[PDB]
Amino acid sequence: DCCSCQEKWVGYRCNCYFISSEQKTWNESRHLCASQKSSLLQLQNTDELDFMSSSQQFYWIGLSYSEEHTAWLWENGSALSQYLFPSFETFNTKNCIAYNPNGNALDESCEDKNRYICKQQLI
Amino acid sequence: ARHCGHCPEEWITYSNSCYYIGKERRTWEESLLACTSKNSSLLSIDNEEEMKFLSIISPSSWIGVFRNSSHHPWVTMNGLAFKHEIKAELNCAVLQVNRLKSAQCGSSIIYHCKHK
Repeated sequence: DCCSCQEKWVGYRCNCYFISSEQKTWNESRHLCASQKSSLLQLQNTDELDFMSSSQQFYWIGLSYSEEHTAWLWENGSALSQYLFPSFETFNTKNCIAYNPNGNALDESCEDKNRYICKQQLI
Repeated sequence: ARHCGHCPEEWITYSNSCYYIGKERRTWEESLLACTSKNSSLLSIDNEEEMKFLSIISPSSWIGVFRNSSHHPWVTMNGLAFKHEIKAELNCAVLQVNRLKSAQCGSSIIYHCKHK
């Protein structure tokens, strides 16, 4: 179909995005996206939010650390590529990740309030 | 590499309209002709709310609104009076972070395109 996406979500590359104006905790963001039947942004590569590359806003994305896998994972369970965020070595494992469509990721206290981006796949 | 059929391969849908967030700076007329070449129109603004949305996605853009001189009223490219207020020799309009600004038509500025 590819032309789903509520009213006022943005559709791009057969995905739907919701860019928040409201600032919420990482978990609150996680649940709001879940309430819209979507996930907190899983980034497959930086070109994915090309349309929004001028932004100088950080958004909570769907990446959190797994003690079990000794690695950072998306909410779906798939692994982070090493080349996606090169500083990932230095991310504090108790923190959540915020992301600027620039290309810059920052690890931050999950209880900080930030804007968030939800994403729906379509296949 | 699949996409919503209603819009082209590298554009975005939002509210029953396609958008091209351009990323190349151009003159006002150069932007207008640039969009028409791409089979659409320079950025038009419908609501104040569209404006706020567009301000998340890109800080500056020409919009299809202009004057012949310092005072005839602001006119759209649909041939209508532009009913939103816009802030020396500035005869073309630009949207810059949720505000409508007057700018010198020969300035190179980012432009977006939008579909009916």
